[PDB]
Amino acid sequence: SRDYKRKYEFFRRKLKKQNDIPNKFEMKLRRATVLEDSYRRIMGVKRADFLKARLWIEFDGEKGLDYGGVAREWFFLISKEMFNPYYGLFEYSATDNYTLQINPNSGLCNEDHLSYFKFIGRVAGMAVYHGKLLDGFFIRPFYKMMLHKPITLHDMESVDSEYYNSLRWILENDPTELDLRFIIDEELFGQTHQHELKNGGSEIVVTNKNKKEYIYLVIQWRFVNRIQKQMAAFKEGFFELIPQDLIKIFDENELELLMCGLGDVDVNDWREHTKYKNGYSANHQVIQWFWKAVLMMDSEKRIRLLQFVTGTSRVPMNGFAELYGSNGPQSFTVEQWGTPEKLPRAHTCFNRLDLPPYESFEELWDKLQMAIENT
Ligand SMILES: CNCCCN1c2ccccc2CCc2ccc(Cl)cc21
Repeated sequence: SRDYKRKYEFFRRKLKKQNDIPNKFEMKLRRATVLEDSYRRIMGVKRADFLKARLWIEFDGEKGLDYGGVAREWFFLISKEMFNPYYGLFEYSATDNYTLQINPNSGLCNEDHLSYFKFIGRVAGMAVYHGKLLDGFFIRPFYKMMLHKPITLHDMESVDSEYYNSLRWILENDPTELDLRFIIDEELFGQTHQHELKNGGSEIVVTNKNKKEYIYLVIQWRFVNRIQKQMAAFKEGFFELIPQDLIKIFDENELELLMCGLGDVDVNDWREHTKYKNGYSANHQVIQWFWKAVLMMDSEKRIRLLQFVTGTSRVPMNGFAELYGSNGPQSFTVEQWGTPEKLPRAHTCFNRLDLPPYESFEELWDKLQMAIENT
């Protein structure tokens, strides 16, 4: 079979170029109104295929800028807007998570929400098509729905561990005596909302004969049932740019990396293939604090730290042992530089972090985090 890199090459090979299209897609936008201007342009095109031409984007009448750079900025800005839970289309999957899911009540907020989701799908599609990234991390069932993969009990673990553990107990033990019914109780606005999982659900006892169905219905309720039209609209837009059959060569981890550049960073592998300069070593107090910091950063923050030091967010295949710098093989590097007063600096050409010898973990935490959020 093919690993991720070979799959991606294969994928691009099949993604043929449109010839029956204008040679560029022109889009003039104002920053104060990027979302509305982008929506009007991208949903107004005569043919979705027009969006496959070279992006020719202009902000606030600013002429004389590299159209390649402007596009990348646009994908960033439009992501921030589209995925902002304030608009009510997406929401965080849990109070303690940073991953996004489709808001079941998206329609209450926005009568025209299906066209907004189709638009979001078109833009996601445009990112994949033009080799750019969306800035946003979705829950794993989002990616699976895109790929028409079944949502499973396991998917519930990454999103809600308490719930996952309860359904798993149900799967492994006879639940009959608990006298559970085919209903779901959701806590909202200081009240309990009960929903029947099937007709007459309240009077149907969960047992070993029907618990596989119970679990299926609970999972569909949590991730699918209430957001079918929304996701259908997103997929419609997405598939106007990327043939659905082509996207199927990827699994859900590969797809997420493809679209959003996010994934789980093996800090162990990162750690073992780091080099040290000018006094630093694996056992050095400051270094011990560095790895302590990295270990307690979110996957998002780990990625962005990697981005800061290397210049890119991509984690090399076969791990950090094969990381490249600017002039050949160059391991991730931490060098002692500067006094504790200044922030850490990055030499991207050498994948090198210049790290002052801070005198406290919390100071290191503060200084390192400050440096990253500028990138
Ligand atoms: C009240 N409805 C809000 C609609 C959200 N929306 C916005 C946001 C700001 C300004 C205009 C609009 C309408 C167009 C639009 C288009 C796409 C998306 Cl994703 C959200 C929105």
